[PDB]
This record gives sequence, C-alpha cells and structure tokens, in this order.
Amino acid sequence: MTADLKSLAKRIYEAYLKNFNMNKVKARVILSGSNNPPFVIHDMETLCMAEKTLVAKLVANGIQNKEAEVRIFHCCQCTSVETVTELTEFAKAIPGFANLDLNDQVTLLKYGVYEAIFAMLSSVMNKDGMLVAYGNGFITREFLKSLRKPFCDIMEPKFDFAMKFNALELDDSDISLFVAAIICCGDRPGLLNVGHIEKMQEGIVHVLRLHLQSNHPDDIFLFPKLLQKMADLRQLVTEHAQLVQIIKKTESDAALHPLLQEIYRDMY
Ligand SMILES: CC[C@@H](Oc1cccc(CN(CCCOc2ccc(OC)cc2)c2nc3ccccc3o2)c1)C(=O)O
Repeated sequence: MTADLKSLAKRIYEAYLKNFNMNKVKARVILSGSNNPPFVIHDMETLCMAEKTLVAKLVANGIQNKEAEVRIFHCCQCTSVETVTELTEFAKAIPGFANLDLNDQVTLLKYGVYEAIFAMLSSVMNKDGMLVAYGNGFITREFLKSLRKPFCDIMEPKFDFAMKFNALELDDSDISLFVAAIICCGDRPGLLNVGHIEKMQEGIVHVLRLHLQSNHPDDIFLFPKLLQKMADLRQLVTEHAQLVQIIKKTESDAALHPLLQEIYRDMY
C-alpha cells in the first residue's frame, strides 16, 4: 500500500502526449527530412513567402502590414498563448494541482509557463534553426540573428540553452516530468498554501528522480543536472521578460497579447 511512482510517471507522460501539439518525437521526424514538408525561412524573401502561405491574414494589409520584425514578434506570441492553454490542461494531471486553491494554480502557472515553454522549445531546435508554425516552417538561427535590434536578441539565448539541454538526450517521458516539476515550484512569489505546494513538488520530484534513474542509468548525475537546468530557465525567463518590456515600451508597433501581458505583469 504505497504510491506507484512508475504508474504516475506514465500518467504524466500520457497527459503530455495528449495535451501538447508538439513533442520531441514529432519534431525529430520533421527535422530528419514526405507530406507537408517544412518551408525553410532563411531570408526576407522566404519569410514573406512563408507568411503568405502559413499566416496569410497577417500580411493581407498591403502598405499597412507591420515591419517584418514585428510580424515575427507577433507570431512568437501566438505560439506562447496556445502553449499556455496546453500547459494549463496538462497541469490537471499533476497529483495535487487541481486540489489547490484557484489563485495558487494561477500563480504556479504564471511563473512556470515560460520556463516550460523554453524547455519544450528546445525539442524543436537544432544548431541551425527551429521549427515554427506547427512544424510547417523551419526558421534559421542566422536569419533570426540578422533581425534589427532588439528583435535579434529574442531567440539566440534560447538556442544557447537548447544546445546544452539537448545534449542531455532526454526523451518525451523525461521532458513530461521535467515540465511537471517546473510547474510545482513552492517558492514562487505570492503563494498562499506553500506547505501543500511543497509536498506536491516533493512528490513530483520524487517521480522524476526515480524515472531518470531507470531511464538514464548511464548518467548518474542527470537529476542534479536537471535541477540546475530549472534554475537556468528561471534566469532565462527573467532576462526574457526584461527584453519583452523594452520592446513593448520602445516599439510602438509591437503589441503584447493581453493574456501574456497578464502573465508578465508583476512577474519579475
Ligand atoms: C517574442 C515574445 C515571445 O517570445 C518567445 C521567445 C521564444 C519562443 C516563443 C514561443 N515559441 C516560438 C514560436 C515562434 O513562432 C513563429 C511562427 C511563424 C513565424 O513566421 C512564419 C515565426 C515564429 C515556441 N514555443 C514553443 C514551445 C514548444 C515547441 C515549439 C515552440 O515555439 C516566444 C513571448 O514571450 O511570448
């Protein structure tokens, strides 16, 4: 009569497979190289071609269309909004999460979503670029670096994180538990029921530790490596939020979707 941690790990993995449109298996199939192959965006010509096919409404305004960098900024936010919806549904599978007060659920998701986004973003990145638009585009790392400041500073730190994160060779069963652990941080600002959240965190981290022990017997330090990656993600989000605020304040055409402005409001 004890918790079945192996069953819980499988439940979390199944909830991740059901709730996230993108995962590492799907991304790798596309990145390896028959139907709906990804359009390569490596310069302004190919960006504009891709937009006309994949986000036609955004470029149907003629001389009124926004600057390319601002269009990219908007597209990035759209993915974040959708991923927040997926993360919110995923969180229901985490033991104890749905039993928390609604306000604590909101706070955990507020601080956790971008850490989870950047962790999962790594699955669609290689050293040369990243998948976009539900796997239907591939935008090169060099093209994103070529954008005018400060838009060229958005993605590069996330590539830097991803190259090292991907070198750990996690699979989706690992990532699902890592995302659940990200969401269950008992030290987020403003939590009410810290005690219950700490116990929820302890439980999911126990599931993660045992899973990594079983799934990665070759890497005895993988668990502390991932604890450090969680801290790295918190710093990456803090810096990202600062950049988003600079853009919002100084780029009169770069707007922030209201759901994301609420996430960012009073975060760091
Ligand atoms: C800028 C403010 C914005 O920052 C960022 C910064 C980095 C990443 C994101 C979200 N993101 C990139 C989507 C790009 O989406 C397009 C689509 C079309 C296009 O042109 C045709 C160009 C880019 C993404 N997260 C994922 C999670 C898992 C799997 C894949 C994922 O991808 C937002 C924020 O803070 O929300």
